[PDB]
Order: sequence, then structure tokens, then C-alpha cells
Amino acid sequence: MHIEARLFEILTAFFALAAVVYAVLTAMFATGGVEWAGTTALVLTTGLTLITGTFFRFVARRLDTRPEDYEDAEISDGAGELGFFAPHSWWPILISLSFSTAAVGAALWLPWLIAAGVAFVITSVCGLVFEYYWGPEKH
Amino acid sequence: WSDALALGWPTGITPEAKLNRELWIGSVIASFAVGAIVWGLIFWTSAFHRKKATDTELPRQFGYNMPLELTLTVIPFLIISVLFYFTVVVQERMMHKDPNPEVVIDVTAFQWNWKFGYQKIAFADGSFDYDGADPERKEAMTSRVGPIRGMTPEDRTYLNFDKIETLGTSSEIPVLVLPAGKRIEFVLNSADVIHGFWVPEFLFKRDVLPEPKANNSDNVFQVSEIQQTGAFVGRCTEMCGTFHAMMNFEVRVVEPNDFKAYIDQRNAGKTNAEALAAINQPPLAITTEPFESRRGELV
Amino acid sequence: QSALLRTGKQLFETSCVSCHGANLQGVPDRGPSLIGTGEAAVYFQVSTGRMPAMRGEAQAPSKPPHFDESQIDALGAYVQANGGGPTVPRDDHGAVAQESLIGGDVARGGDLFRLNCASCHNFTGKGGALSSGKYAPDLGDANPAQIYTAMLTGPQNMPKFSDRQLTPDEKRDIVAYVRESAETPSYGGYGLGGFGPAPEGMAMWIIGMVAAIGVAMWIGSRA
Amino acid sequence: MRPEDIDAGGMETVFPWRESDGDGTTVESEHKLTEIAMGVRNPVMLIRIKPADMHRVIKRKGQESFNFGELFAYTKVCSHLGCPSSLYEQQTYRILCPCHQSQFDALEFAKPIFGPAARALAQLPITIDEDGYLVANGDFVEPVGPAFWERK
Amino acid sequence: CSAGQISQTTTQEPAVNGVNAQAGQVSLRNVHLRAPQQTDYVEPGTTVELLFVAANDSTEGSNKLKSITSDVGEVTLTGDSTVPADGVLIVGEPDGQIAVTAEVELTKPITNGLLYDFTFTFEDGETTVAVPISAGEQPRRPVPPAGPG
Amino acid sequence: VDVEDVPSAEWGWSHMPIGVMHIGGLLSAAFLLVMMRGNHVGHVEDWFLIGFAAVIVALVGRNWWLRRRGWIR
Amino acid sequence: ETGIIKRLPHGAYVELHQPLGPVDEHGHPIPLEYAGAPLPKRMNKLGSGGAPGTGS
Amino acid sequence: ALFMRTELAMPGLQFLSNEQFNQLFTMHGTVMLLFYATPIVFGFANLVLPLQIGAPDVAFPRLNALSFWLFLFGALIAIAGFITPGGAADFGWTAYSPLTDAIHSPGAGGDLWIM
Ligand SMILES: CCCCCCCCCCC(=O)OC[C@H]1O[C@H](O[C@@H]2[C@H](O)[C@@H](O)[C@H](O)[C@@H](O[C@H]3O[C@H](CO[C@H]4O[C@H](CO[C@H]5O[C@H](CO)[C@@H](O)[C@H](O)[C@@H]5O[C@H]5O[C@H](CO)[C@@H](O)[C@H](O)[C@@H]5O)[C@@H](O)[C@H](O)[C@@H]4O)[C@@H](O)[C@H](O)[C@@H]3O)[C@@H]2OP(=O)(O)OC[C@@H](COC(=O)CCCCCCCC[C@H](C)CC)OC(=O)CCCCCCCCCC)[C@@H](O)[C@@H](O)[C@@H]1O
Ligand SMILES: CCCCCCCCCCCCCCCC(=O)OC[C@H]1O[C@H](O[C@@H]2[C@H](O)[C@@H](O)[C@H](O)[C@@H](O[C@H]3O[C@H](CO)[C@@H](O)[C@H](O)[C@@H]3O)[C@@H]2OP(=O)(O)OC[C@@H](COC(=O)CCCCCCCC[C@H](C)CCCCCCCC)OC(=O)CCCCCCCCCCCCCCC)[C@@H](O)[C@@H](O)[C@@H]1O
Ligand SMILES: CCCCCCCCCCCCCCCC(=O)OC[C@H]1O[C@H](O[C@@H]2[C@H](O)[C@@H](O)[C@H](O)[C@@H](O[C@H]3O[C@H](CO)[C@@H](O)[C@H](O)[C@@H]3O)[C@@H]2OP(=O)(O)OC[C@@H](COC(=O)CCCCCCCC[C@H](C)CCCCCCCC)OC(=O)CCCCCCCCCCCCCCC)[C@@H](O)[C@@H](O)[C@@H]1O
Ligand SMILES: CC(C)=CCC/C(C)=C/CC/C(C)=C/CC/C(C)=C/CC/C(C)=C/CC/C(C)=C/CC/C(C)=C/CC/C(C)=C/CC/C(C)=C/CC1=C(C)C(=O)c2ccccc2C1=O
Ligand SMILES: CC(C)=CCC/C(C)=C/CC/C(C)=C/CC/C(C)=C/CC/C(C)=C\CC/C(C)=C/CC/C(C)=C/CC/C(C)=C/CC/C(C)=C/CC1=C(C)C(=O)c2ccccc2C1=O
Ligand code: HEC
Ligand code: HEC
Ligand code: FES
Ligand SMILES: [Ca+2]
Ligand SMILES: [Cu+2]
Ligand SMILES: [Cu+2]
Repeated sequence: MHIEARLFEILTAFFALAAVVYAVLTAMFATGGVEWAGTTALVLTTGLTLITGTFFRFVARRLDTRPEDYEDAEISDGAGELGFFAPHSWWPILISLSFSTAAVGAALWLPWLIAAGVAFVITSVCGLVFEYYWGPEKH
Repeated sequence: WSDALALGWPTGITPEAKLNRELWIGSVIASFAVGAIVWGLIFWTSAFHRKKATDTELPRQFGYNMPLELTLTVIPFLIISVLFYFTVVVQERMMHKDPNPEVVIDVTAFQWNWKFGYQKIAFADGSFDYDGADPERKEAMTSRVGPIRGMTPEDRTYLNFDKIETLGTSSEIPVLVLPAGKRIEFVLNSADVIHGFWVPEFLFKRDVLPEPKANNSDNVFQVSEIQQTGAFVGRCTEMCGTFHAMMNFEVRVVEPNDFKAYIDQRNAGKTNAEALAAINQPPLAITTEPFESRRGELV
Repeated sequence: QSALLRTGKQLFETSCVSCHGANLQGVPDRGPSLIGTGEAAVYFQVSTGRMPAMRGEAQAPSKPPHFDESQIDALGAYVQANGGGPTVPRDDHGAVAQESLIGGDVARGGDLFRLNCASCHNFTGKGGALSSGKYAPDLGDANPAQIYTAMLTGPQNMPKFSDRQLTPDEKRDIVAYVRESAETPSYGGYGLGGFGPAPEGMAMWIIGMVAAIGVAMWIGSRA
Repeated sequence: MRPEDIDAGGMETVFPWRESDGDGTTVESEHKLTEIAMGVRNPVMLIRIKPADMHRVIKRKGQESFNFGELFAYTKVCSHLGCPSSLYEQQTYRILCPCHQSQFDALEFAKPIFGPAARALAQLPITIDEDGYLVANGDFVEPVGPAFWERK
Repeated sequence: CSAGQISQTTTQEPAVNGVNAQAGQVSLRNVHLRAPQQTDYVEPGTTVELLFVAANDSTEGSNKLKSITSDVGEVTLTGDSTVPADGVLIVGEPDGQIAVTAEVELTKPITNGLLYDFTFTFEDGETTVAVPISAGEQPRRPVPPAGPG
Repeated sequence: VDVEDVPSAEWGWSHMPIGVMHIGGLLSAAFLLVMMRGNHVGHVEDWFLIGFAAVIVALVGRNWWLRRRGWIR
Repeated sequence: ETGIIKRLPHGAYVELHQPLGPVDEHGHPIPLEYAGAPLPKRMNKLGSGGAPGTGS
Repeated sequence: ALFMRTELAMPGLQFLSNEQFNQLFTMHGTVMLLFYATPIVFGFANLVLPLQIGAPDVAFPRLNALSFWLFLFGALIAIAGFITPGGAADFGWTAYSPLTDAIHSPGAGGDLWIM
């Protein structure tokens, strides 16, 4: 996955150059000195690509050429099990309802409704995480 | 024709406005030339490259022209570079501020109207000197520990006040009187929210901000002169609330002698309406009229 | 003090002329007249943060105050100088009276609150809903002076309680019940908002029945 | 109570009191005053319509002279089910019942305009005596409270 | 819906004991009569005070108040009744005011709670206000203690 | 109904006559319209009742026409 | 549905299914008849998850 | 936008107030940039992107479904400010400060818009 990491490094270099140039260009020319709200975002924008880019670099150097990373790869090269993909689940709609309940409580500033929403979110998230791991009932 | 290529821009009443309009016409000409070429290319291939009803074989499968791609990348870079230079040249002239202005205007914006004050008048020829600074009422807002650098959000010391002030009313459009052919300094200070000081004939506007110094905003702009007399309307351009659309104002331009006379009645306690009538001018705004209080025709 | 009147008009010119006019006559269909309202009305409306308003609706709701205590006094004096009206009570030092307005007989205040105040609000003063869009706000954040001025002035839809209909002693006793009932902790546990059966049933269904059903599925079996 | 004791836009519950009832210091007087407080049909709302809004007042037939100028007296008992309807809004002149949200237009003789109420609140005629105290100008012309099969 | 053209905060009138009136171009605010009372009627011959504030809507010219008449007696105006261009004309001194006054000599009995017609003319209007009787910051008058019954 | 429409057709009550739902729909709109006879002075609620009644009537008519023409069964 | 996606050598994407009863000639099972009882839909409920291990 | 466009046809407020018009473009912009334009970017992406790269599904099928419901309930909350008596947000989709402040925007419509 050499190309995947190269995309983020290209963005990392431009974001780093823009953050450094704009900081040094506002410290001596913008009224009031460095533009802080504005610079902080640019500096940490580089970090977003830096974290993803660095991780992709480390991952690429560990694994060899994948079937999708091979210029001339055959379809039969990728035969086998891919992994686990959830066939169906009604938990995600419950999580959204739980999160929306807390948001309405936060919007109207209802401490009881916020607490219920937080408890609903934890309960709904627990169901999503444990959906494919609950064992058979022991009776 | 400059009247059609301006796309509705006013002619302008200040040298900065005239320069800004010149840049607008040239940029529009450049934009139309580029647009015509692209539209012509799109129309040419849409009328002459249509599937002929006798062409069996599929067309040549070409998708890479390296000499062409480089050529059509440098050319757009050259056009923007040329425009950028003129952009920098014009904006430097428009934002230039003379260290010794002759008329200083305090523009105060609130919800939802305008207040105009004469901070200082000092004509270049020395025929009229005036000092409208009123320090006995600006420091009455001191409020002090304080949540922000020792002061409450209701500090309001950034606001400026003057002895002669034109206060807007829901039933009276505020009128700002300025001399013709004289440099005018505008100081913009809001009270609660952001407003917009826009005069379409000025071909320039700046947002009125509360606490501009704390926000690192240059709330002061100047015009070299006003080249003609008359009445010009001004509107609030930044959204500020319920009556954002019903807080317009008018700028009145008179001769320097008429402007000097008008200040005399204002100093003599006369209101804005009667002072304007004393210099043979309409007492109320003529470009704009106060909006009806009736929330609508169904009220 | 001429400085106080001039300062108040200076705030009025930049904050209130849009809906009340320059001479306090009121802009039709935008705002009523402030002549005769008095200092008490301005003090309450500004300290509670209600004014300046921002749009026309069923009720302008409460919000953080736009002016500090010094500016409220100047604003109230300017309006008081035009038409007179009721004035906010003050202590010996000349500040706004807060502690001295607490009555010593809460039992009388409770009955008075139930007769005259607990109709729009509830018993514990949590609030209530009015005809269409309008609603009575919570009384747990109002200081005694704000309650006194609200009784004196009669905000948007609130029958004005004059000093003759409700004497200052009765008003002092009424705010004593309001201030006491706000900070008395609930004796049977969590207050559940102090609204009555409506939160009790909701809490029941979401706690007792959820626990009872959840326990049942633990003890019981599926299929 | 005197007419000047209430400002414009105000509301205050009044009760039927007589000289023979007494001040309640004695045992007999207190018992007499108990039924006044415990009277189901006793409470009456006394509202003072603003003089600027007096031109919008619509009088009911047989009750045109039931007001003492800008002072109006309406029963506090809701005509629907008997709850005290004392949520009087001074500007909208709307009397709201907190039990089942019935709204009455105080300007239009307390005519119901919302909720399950279908009959207007009874109006009590009022006047002043020689001493300037507000007194009743007779009895209600219609029964007070919830309707029944034998009403009207 | 409640924020439409018909609002409940824009149609709201003043929460005072006065009357808002429009005499063509001059706005009358807080129009009320001050009259202490002891008996059910204020007997004729008792001097009362009529208080209001006149606001000039127009900001160009001035106006002057003349010939205030009513069917309650004779109204006497003392002082400079000229209202400035964009100012106020406060007549009388209401309670809570730390000099134009209107003096009324009653010819017929009046009482609190009723409406009495008044005529206001400045130069271009004849309007009726129906001025009521309003009590200011005066305390509640004592009531005699009832007997045992 | 049969198995392909309701798989558990023989395991319980799975069929409701279309006449009941069509008549109930007309009565649903009739009840919405008659409620305009009240003490309310406003007409915003009246238009909401009219719109809902019209929507219900349109749905009932659409279903009846489709059932009559044989497009749906 | 086990939720496991397997790519066939010719590129077909199929999901591994766990039959609830007997199977016909090839992989596909013979359809069972509904008996009014709940039918498992999660492979973890059938014991495919195993046990974490005896201990504290 | 049609209500706004039909109001800006003739000078004067025929059927809309200033507050209603202010709520109109705020909600119009919010709905038509964030509730229509942004989701349909992932609307087409959930359609063909797994097909384009020859994939059988998305990386996180459960998380993909969570995004739809979270978005749908989030969009409904902001629109739900209209049913409030004060109205929905009336300060514009750029929600400039301090207009969006409690002092200048005290209604619950703006609060529901934020959440
Ligand atoms: C089958 C059912 C289907 C429906 C059809 C069948 C029924 C339709 C047929 C009729 C029917 O409904 O009957 C059943 C009912 O019967 C009895 O009701 C009758 C009548 O109807 C009532 O309206 C009436 O109000 C009752 O008088 C009482 O008020 C009178 C006054 O009021 C008049 O004024 C009112 C308001 O104004 C005035 O207000 C105040 C009054 O002083 C003052 O402030 C003031 O004066 C004011 O006036 C002003 O006026 C002018 C202004 O302009 C000016 O002058 C001035 O300014 C002044 O100020 C209005 O609001 C009223 O409407 C009315 O007009 C007083 O005069 C009385 O003294 C008393 O207090 C009266 O009672 P009575 O005479 O006592 O008895 C008679 C007898 C009933 O006869 C029957 O036919 C019975 C047979 C038929 C019914 C079924 C039973 C038989 C079937 C078998 C048993 C089954 C096996 O009794 C009984 O046997 C009843 C027994 C119990 C029932 C058993 C059922 C079975 C049990 C098991 C189920 C009561 O018992 C009710 O409870 C009962 O429901
Ligand atoms: C097996 C199951 C069986 C057991 C289950 C039972 C558990 C019960 C849980 C709670 C138990 C608490 C016991 C102690 C009670 C106590 O001693 O309490 C003190 C005081 O505290 C509150 O005073 C607040 C301030 O202190 C005052 O200063 C302030 O004035 C006051 O304000 C009111 O008064 C003002 C005027 O004065 C008004 O202006 C204002 O408006 C208002 O009215 C305030 O009160 P208020 O806002 O009510 O709540 C504020 C609450 C914030 O909410 C809440 O806790 C909400 C959460 C619980 C409430 C009940 C559930 C309701 C359900 C939802 C409604 C669901 C709805 C969703 C809809 C979905 C579907 C619909 C379609 O903060 C807190 O307490 C913080 C504490 C947090 C505790 C968290 C619990 C810990 C659980 C951990 C478990 C671990 C176990 C693991 C084992 C292995 C008031 O109560 C006072 O009366 C009371 O006196
Ligand atoms: C395609 C689907 C749907 C299409 C709909 C989309 C477009 C609809 C357009 C509607 C117009 C909206 C205008 C908005 C702005 C507005 O509102 O400004 C009007 C003013 O009006 C009121 O003043 C009136 C006067 O102007 C004042 O002069 C006067 O004083 C005042 O009088 C009161 O006050 C006085 C004191 O002053 C009292 O004395 C007096 O007694 C009284 O009380 C007046 O009030 P009043 O008569 O109440 O009328 C209020 C409004 C009323 O608004 C409204 O549209 C309310 C909302 C109605 C919308 C319908 C709901 C839709 C149904 C569901 C969604 C179904 C779901 C679908 C199912 C699933 C899908 C499967 C198919 O009238 C109108 O706008 C005109 C009505 C025309 C609307 C037509 C729509 C009907 C539905 C048709 C459906 C057909 C479907 C068939 C399909 C085959 C006051 O409010 C003012 O402030 C306010 O300013
Ligand atoms: C199942 C049923 C009702 C069948 C009846 C069929 C029939 C013969 C109908 C004809 C008769 C008619 C016309 C009936 C109309 C209905 C009616 C008016 C009924 C009157 C009394 C009656 C029979 C009531 C039945 C109520 C009932 C069966 C409720 C079921 C609710 C269940 C199963 C809940 C458990 C699930 C659960 C743990 C959910 C979480 C908790 C929550 C949020 C529950 C919802 C909830 C509820 C249910 C409240 O009651 C409530 C009250 C006050 C405040 C809040 C809540 C609240 O949030
Ligand atoms: C018949 C009738 C009265 C209905 C009309 C009113 C109506 C439309 C109801 C809903 C009101 C709402 C939710 C308005 C706010 C705007 C909004 C976000 C609504 C729609 C949004 C939407 C369509 C989707 C967003 C996502 C979604 C669907 C979830 C919403 C989550 C929420 C918060 C729903 C609950 C709404 C609701 C009506 C429940 C109230 C629960 C009750 C009765 C509790 C009463 C109660 C009170 C009052 C306390 O004070 C209290 C204090 C301390 C502890 C407990 C309580 C307590 O339980
Ligand atoms: C319905 C007619 C009410 C009656 C009866 C009482 N109050 Fe009220 N109250 C009502 C409204 C509509 C409002 C808000 C008006 C507005 O313009 O916002 C209020 C407000 C108050 C407050 C202010 C609380 C705060 O802002 O934090 C207080 C302190 C208050 N009201 C007190 C009060 C008392 C003491 C009452 C009995 C004499 C009483 N209210 C009755 C509506 C109504
Ligand atoms: C338009 C947005 C307004 C601004 C600007 C100011 N006020 Fe106001 N006010 C407005 C309305 C629509 C009303 C009546 C109903 C209501 O919302 O309160 C008022 C009323 C008052 C009152 C009470 C009047 C009474 O009779 O009790 C007072 C004391 C008041 N207004 C004062 C006030 C002040 C001090 C302002 C500047 C901060 C101000 N108003 C601005 C609408 C508007
Ligand atoms: S009891 Fe008064 S409304 Fe039903
Ligand atoms: Ca229009
Ligand atoms: Cu503005
Ligand atoms: Cu604006």
C-alpha cells in the first residue's frame, strides 16, 4: 500500500508548508500578530494527515505486495475468506435514537433528559458491541 | 460600453470607487473572453462530434496529451497572476489611510439603526476647525475581577460619542451630511452584533464589529474625496437580526460652505431635520423612506 | 444626579429606540410606550435579561443580562424621569434590596402564593404553560428584588399586583415562600423536577419496569 | 376592597362577605367564614380592563350594565368541569383553565375560545356603596359552575 | 406561527394606568387623573390633577397645546405648553419624580374605575381619550376592623 | 390471504377485509372535517384538518381505484 | 448467515451459511418447515463463539 | 425558498413577517447544504463505490447503517424548531457571532439547530 501512504504524505507536506508560511506571514503582517484560531487549525490539520500517513507507512513496510497492490494480479490470487461482515442489525437505529434523545435534552437544557440519553447511548452501544459475542443461554 | 460591462455597478463618487470600477470592467471582460472560449468549445463538440448515423468503428481512444496538458496549465496560471497584481495594486489604494484627514465620522451601529457622529473636522485650507470629542460621556461606561481582562462584557468603552450626533429612528431615516471634495474618515463601532456599512455609490463596504480592537479588525477606512453632491442610500449588509432589512440610511453630500453652515445650526441645538432645511436641503431622506411599522398587510 | 439620567438616555439611544422610539412613546406594532412604567419595570426587565428583545413571538424568553448593575440603574432612572412610576426597593446603602425583602412569615406567603401565584406556575413554582405559545417561567433563578418588581409591574401576561392589592408586607411574605421553596431539598429523595405525577410515571416506566423486566429475562428463559 | 386597590390589567379573587359574617375572631364568625372559603361557587375573578382596550369589549345580552366602568367580575369556576380558571393573561385578555386548557375571552363576556368549554363564565354585577367599597349588584343571572341535565 | 405578522409581543400595549392616544401627530402617553378619594364619589369643587406626556412624532416643526376641554369641569393650563421638535411635553409631577400642570375643577362627582371623556387639541386634531382615574404609589387606605358579626 | 403474502397465514388471524379499512378511512376523514365545528377562533388548525382529511380521502380513493382496476389485490 | 464473506477463484462473492437441518446433494440445504418457534439468526447463539476459559 | 421568492416578488410584507423570512433562509440553507447536499455525497458512495473497487460490502456495515439513522434524526431535530412558538433558527446558516448568542438568539429553535 505504498500509494495509499504517499497520498497522505503529499497532503502532509502542503499542510505543513501552509501552516508554517501563514503563521510567519501573520506574525509580521497581520494586524494583532499571529492569527491563532486560524493557525492552530492549520498546524493540527497537518497532524491529521501525519498520524494517518505515518501509520500507513509502518503498515506498508510490514506486509508484502497485496493482490490489489499488484500491477498484473489475477482474480484467483485473492481467493479465500475476506473476514466478518455483519448481515443485519437493528442496533444502529437505536444508537441514533439514543444519541438524538441526549441532543434534544442538551438543546432544551433538560438535565433529566440528558442523563437518560447518556444512559440510553451506553445501553445501545453495549448492544452493538456485544451483538456478535453473546453466548448461548445457560438456562 | 462601460454602462453594460459593469453589470449594474454604480459609476462611483470617490476616486477609489472609480479605480475599483475600472478593475471590475477589465475583470469582467477577461472572464467573458474565457467563458466564450469554453462555451464555444463545448458547443463545437456538441454539434459536430455527435454520433453520425453511418460510423461503425468506435472513435480513436486517446486520453493523454502531455504537450497540451502543460500548455493549458500554465496559461490559467498566467491570467490569475496578472489579475492578482492588479488586485494587489487596487486594494492598496482603497485601504490607504491619510495620516491627516480633514473630516472624521463616528459610525455607530445597533439593533436596528445607525448613529452618526462628527469626531473631528479640520479643513485642509484652515477655513473650518472643530473638535467633536466628548470625553465626559465615553468613560461613563467603565465596569470592573472582570471576566475578560478585568472588565465585564458590558464595558462598552470601545464606543465613541460626539457632541453632534445624528440618531436614527424607526420613523426617521438617519442622514449623514458630508462635504464635497473633502477627505472623509469613517470609524465603525457596533454595539451588540455585527452590521454592515455599505454605500453602493462608494463601491466599498466594511462590516461594523463590536470591540474591533479586541478582534484585530481595522474598523477605519478613508475616501480621498467625494466628487459630486447629492443624496446616496446606504444599507446594512451583514445579517444582524429581525430588522436587518429595515435599518437603511442616507448619505447627503453638500458644498463645503453648506457643510460648514450645517454644523453651525447643529452646534446651536438644531436637530438634523431642521438643520438640513436651513441650508436649503430636504429635511428627510429622499433616496430611502422609513419602513411602515405594520408587520404586514395582514396586521 | 444629572449624570445618571444622561447615562441612561445614552444607553437608551443605542439600545431601545428601535422599538420604543427616541421619546419613549413606543413604535407601533414593534413596542409599547415606556411612559409611566417606572424604574421597577426597567430594572426587572433588564436584570432578568429579558430586554432588549430581539424578535416578535409569543413571549420574549429570559437570557443573560445585556447591561451591568450600574447601567440598569441609569436606564431605570431615565425611564423613571419620564412619566414616573413604581421604583425598585432599596436598602440603606442605596443598592438594590435583596436580603431585606425576605418576609418572616412564610406560612402566609404560601397561602398567598397558592391563591394568586400557583395558578400559572405550580405549587413549588416550577412554571406552567399559558394559552398559545406563552408559558410561565421557572422561579428558581429570580432574586427577591426581581420577584418584587415582577409583582409590582406585571410582565407581559401577569396581572399587575399594586401596593394596594398586595401590600409590601404581603409581597415580602410572598417572595419569602418563593425563595425558601427553591432551596429546600426534597425530603423523599430526588425531586424528579417537582412537577407531580408526570415525571413520576415516566421515571416509573423507565426505572422500575425496566429493572423488573430485565430481572425477569435474567431469571426466565427465551424461546 | 375599594376600586382603586387594583391597577389596570390586574386580577384578584374575591369572596362573598357580609357584615354579619364577622372578622373570624369568635368561634361562630370563623365557622361562617369557613363556608365562604370552602364555597365551590363562591370565588370570583375581579379584572380591570385597560382603558385603551375598552372599545374592544363586547357585552352579553342581559349583562351590559354588569360592569363598574373598567372593572369586570367573572366567576372563577370553569363552566366545563368546575376547576378554578384563574390564568388570566392581561394583554391577550384570555382566561385559561389549567385543568383541561379552556380559554375564555374576557373582552367578549368570557366566551370560550379554546378547549372543551362550551359555555361562557357567569358574570357578577358589581357596584360601589356609599363608603366606596365594591359590592355585588345582585345575583348571577345564570347557574355557576359545570352544567347538568336540568340546567337552562 | 407565533412569530408571524400577528404577534403577541408586538400588539401588547403599555402595562400602566394611562391611555395611549393619537392626536393627529402628537402621541399622548400615560394619560391619567390623580385624585385622592375618601368617599364613593369625589364631590364637585375638589381640585384634581391631569397628568400625561405629549410626544411629537414629527421632527421638523413644533406644536403647542391649547383648549383642553372635558365634560367633568373646567381644565386650566399653566406654563409653556409648547412641545419641542423631537422632545417630550411632561405635564404634572407623577409619583416618583424626585413646570406645566393641568388643573381640573370638578362640576360633577367622579369615582375611580369609570372613564371620563377629555378633548385634546394642539393645532391639527380633536380627539377623545376617555381619561380614567388612576392611583399612583399611594399606600392602601386603612379599612375599619369588622366586628364579631 | 395465502402463504406467499402472509407466510404464517394458518398460524393466526392474518386477513382484514378491505371494506372495513376503506369505510374506516372515509369515517376518519369525516371525523377530521366535523371537528372544525368548535369554539376555536383561529383557522390554522382548520386548514390542517382539511389537509389531513384530503390526504386520507385521496389514499382511500387511490386504493379503491387500484383494487377495482385489478392492479393490486 | 455467518457473516463471513468468501471470494471464489473466479471472483464470486458468497456468504457462508450454516444449515439448520439436513443438506441436499450440494452445499445448499433442504428448506425446513416453520413450527411456530423462534429461529436462531446469530451464530454466537449456536455456540460458535466457544468459551473464554475456566478461571477467575 | 418558494415562500421567500414569492415574498420578494412585490415590495412590502404581504404574507410573511421579518422573523419568518429570517427563519426561512436559515433553515433553507441548512437543509439544502447539510441535509441534502452532504448526505447525497455518501448516498452515491454507498451505491457504486463498493461496486467500483470490486468489493462485496463496505468496511463497517453496521457503522454505515448508523450514519444514515444518525443523520436522519439529526436533520429532523434542526427542522423541529419550526413547531416551536418562537420559530426555528433565524440567524443564517453561517450563524455569525454574537448573533447566535443567548442574548441575541434566546429561542429554543437556535439551540435545536446547533444540536
Ligand atoms: C329515560 C331517559 C331518557 C331521557 C328522556 C326522559 C326524561 C325527560 C322528561 C323530564 C326529565 O328530565 O325528568 C327527569 C328530571 O326530573 C326532575 O327534574 C325536573 C325538570 O326536568 C328540571 O329541569 C327542573 O330543573 C327540576 O326542578 C328543580 O329546579 C326548578 C327550577 O328550574 C327551572 O329553572 C332553572 C334556572 O332558572 C332559575 O334558577 C333557579 C330556580 O329557582 C333560580 O335562580 C331562579 O328561579 C331562576 O329563574 C329565573 O327565571 C326567570 C329568568 O328569565 C325569571 O322568572 C327570574 O329572573 C328568575 O330568576 C332552569 O335551569 C331549569 O331548566 C328549569 O327551567 C325548581 O323550580 C324546582 O323546585 C327544582 O329545584 C324538576 O324537578 P322537580 O320538579 O323537583 O320533580 C319532578 C319529577 C320529574 O318529572 C318527570 O317527568 C319524571 C318522569 C320522566 C323521567 C324518567 C323517570 C321515569 C322512568 C322510570 C322510573 C324507569 C323505570 O321528579 C322525578 O320524579 C325525577 C326522579 C328521578 C329520575 C329517574 C330515572 C330512572 C332511573 C334509572 C335509570 C329532577 O328529579 C331531575 O334530577 C331529573 O333528571
Ligand atoms: C436496580 C434499579 C433500582 C434503583 C434505581 C433508582 C436510582 C435513582 C437515581 C437518583 C437517586 C438520587 C438520590 C439522592 C437525592 C438527593 O439528595 O438529591 C438532592 C437534590 O438534587 C436536585 O437538586 C438540583 C440542584 O442541586 C439544585 O441546586 C437546583 O435548584 C435543582 O433545580 C430544580 O430546582 C430549581 C429551583 O430550585 C429549578 O430552577 C430547576 O429547574 C429544577 O427544578 C436541581 O434539580 P433537577 O434539575 O431536578 O436535577 C438535577 C440532577 C440531574 O438529573 C438527574 O439526576 C437525572 C438522572 C436520574 C433521574 C430519574 C430518572 C428519569 C428518567 C428520564 C426522564 C427518561 C426520559 C427519556 C424519554 C424517552 C422515551 C419517551 C418517548 O443533577 C444531580 O443531582 C447530579 C447527580 C448525579 C447522579 C447519577 C446517578 C448514579 C448512578 C450510578 C449507578 C452505579 C451502580 C453500579 C452497580 C454495579 C433535586 O432533585 C432536589 O430536589 C434534590 O433535593
Ligand atoms: C402539496 C402538499 C401540501 C401543500 C402545502 C404547501 C403550501 C401551502 C401554503 C399555505 C400558506 C402559508 C403562509 C405562511 C405565512 C403565514 O402564515 O402568514 C399568514 C397569516 O395568517 C394569519 O392571519 C390571517 C389574516 O391574514 C389576518 O388578516 C387575520 O387577522 C387573521 O384572523 C385571525 O386573527 C384575527 C385577530 O387578528 C381574528 O379576528 C380572526 O378570527 C382569526 O383568528 C387570519 O388568521 P386565520 O384565518 O387563522 O388563517 C391563517 C393561514 C393558515 O396557514 C396555513 O397555511 C396553515 C398550514 C396548512 C397546511 C396543510 C397541512 C398538510 C397535511 C399533511 C402534511 C399530510 C401528510 C401527508 C401523508 C403522507 C404522504 C402520502 C400522500 O391562512 C392562510 O395562510 C391561507 C390558507 C391556504 C392554505 C392551503 C393548504 C390546505 C391543505 C390542502 C391539502 C391538499 C392535499 C390533496 C392531495 C391529493 C396570522 O397567522 C398571521 O400572523 C400570518 O401572517
Ligand atoms: C395491548 C392492548 C392495550 C390491547 C387492547 C386491545 C383492545 C381490546 C382494544 C379495545 C379497547 C380500547 C379502545 C383501547 C384503547 C387503549 C386504551 C385507552 C387503554 C386503556 C387502558 C389500557 C388497556 C392500557 C394498556 C396499556 C399497555 C398495554 C401498555 C403497554 C406498554 C408496554 C408493553 C411497555 C413495556 C415496554 C417498555 C419497558 C418500554 C420502556 C418504558 C416506556 C418508555 C414506556 C412508555 C410509557 C408508557 C407506556 C406510559 O404509560 C407512560 C405514562 C406516563 C409517562 C410516561 C409513560 C411512558 O413513557
Ligand atoms: C399529544 C402531545 C402532547 C404531543 C404534541 C407535542 C409533541 C410534538 C411532542 C414532542 C416534543 C418534542 C420532542 C419537541 C422538541 C423538538 C424535537 C426534537 C422533536 C421532534 C424531533 C424528531 C422528529 C426526531 C429527533 C429524534 C427523536 C425522534 C427523538 C426525540 C427524543 C425525545 C427527547 C423525545 C421525548 C419527547 C417527549 C414528548 C417526552 C416527554 C417525556 C415526559 C412525559 C417526561 C416528563 C418529565 C418532566 C416534565 C420533568 O420535568 C422531569 C424531571 C426530572 C425527571 C424526569 C422528568 C420527566 O420525565
Ligand atoms: C399567569 C397570568 C401568571 C400569574 C398568575 C403569575 N405569573 Fe409570574 N410570570 C408569568 C409570565 C407570563 C412571566 C414572564 C413574562 C415575560 O415577559 O417573560 C412571569 C414571570 C415571573 C417571574 C420572573 C422569573 C424569572 O424571570 O426568572 C417571577 C419572579 C414571577 N413571575 C413571580 C410571580 C409571583 C410572585 C406571582 C404571584 C403574585 C406570579 N408570578 C403569578 C405569569 C404569571
Ligand atoms: C424591540 C426588539 C425592542 C427592543 C429593542 C426593546 N424592547 Fe422593550 N419591549 C418590547 C416589546 C415587544 C414589549 C412588550 C411585551 C414585551 O415583550 O415585554 C416591551 C416592553 C418593555 C417594558 C415593559 C413595559 C410595561 O408596560 O411593563 C420595559 C420596561 C421595556 N420594554 C424596556 C426596554 C429597555 C430597557 C430596552 C433597552 C435594553 C428595550 N425595552 C428595548 C420590545 C423591545
Ligand atoms: S375543568 Fe376548566 S377546562 Fe375542564
Ligand atoms: Ca413582499
Ligand atoms: Cu444591522
Ligand atoms: Cu443588518
